[PDB]
Amino acid sequence: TEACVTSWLWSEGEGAVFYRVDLHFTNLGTPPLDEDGRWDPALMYNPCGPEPPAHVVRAYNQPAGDVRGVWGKGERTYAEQDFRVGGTRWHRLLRMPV
Amino acid sequence: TEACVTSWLWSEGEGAVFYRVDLHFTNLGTPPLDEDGRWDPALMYNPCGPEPPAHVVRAYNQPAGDVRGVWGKGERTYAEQDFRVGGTRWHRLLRMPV
Repeated sequence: TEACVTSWLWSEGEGAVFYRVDLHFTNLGTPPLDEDGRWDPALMYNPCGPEPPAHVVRAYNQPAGDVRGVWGKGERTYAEQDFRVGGTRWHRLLRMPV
Repeated sequence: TEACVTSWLWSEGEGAVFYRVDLHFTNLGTPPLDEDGRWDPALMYNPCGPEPPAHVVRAYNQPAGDVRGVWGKGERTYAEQDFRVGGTRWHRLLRMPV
């Protein structure tokens, strides 16, 4: 409802799944530790749910090198990763603008 | 079919920022595929928008590897990654499952 980018994640083999991930960004102002030093209650407050299954989350955040860069409706650049975790091969697309 | 999970991210220095990121995961079931069996979603589907600022997106989508801290308690626990992107230091808290 404010600012947004998209990612994609999918697996191969039997039980292949396919996911679109929309990343909604909400500007919260200043970094949460002020010079006083009090904490912004916004930090870790009211996390959204329910959460995706554990292997899916793990797959989304697995460290992996970029195999190539792609476009991208509207010539929008994405970095692609092709990796394996938990015996399963995953493909991942991340919005990466210059 | 929907699931969601929340991240936080913030930079240091002059003009530091602080964002919430709500990652909305949508299961697309079995989408149409080409020959061989390949999905090309960056070109098939429209992305969400409008986009957040460029450098914020690059920072969130950066690889960073080194889990340097664990935040929060019990069932709402977060892994912190701590990294620079061109002279700017960033912190990114990711939900980490069980």
